[PDB]
Amino acid sequence: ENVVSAPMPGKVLRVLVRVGDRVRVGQGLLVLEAMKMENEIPSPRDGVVKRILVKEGEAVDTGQPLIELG
Repeated sequence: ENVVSAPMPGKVLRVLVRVGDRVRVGQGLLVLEAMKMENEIPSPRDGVVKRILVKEGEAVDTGQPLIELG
């Protein structure tokens, strides 16, 4: 069980998972608007989504917890 944090500042455009979802390493967890780019933030490992820490439309800062895996 670990925490996925924002790699840079940006706005959450969409959360691609729901609590309880099984995720694969490298699979997209959410999309972050930043570096004039749309960046798909991956899961660092296979696992289950335990908690979603941000909402779509919300601004986040570097290092901010976004998803907690079980």
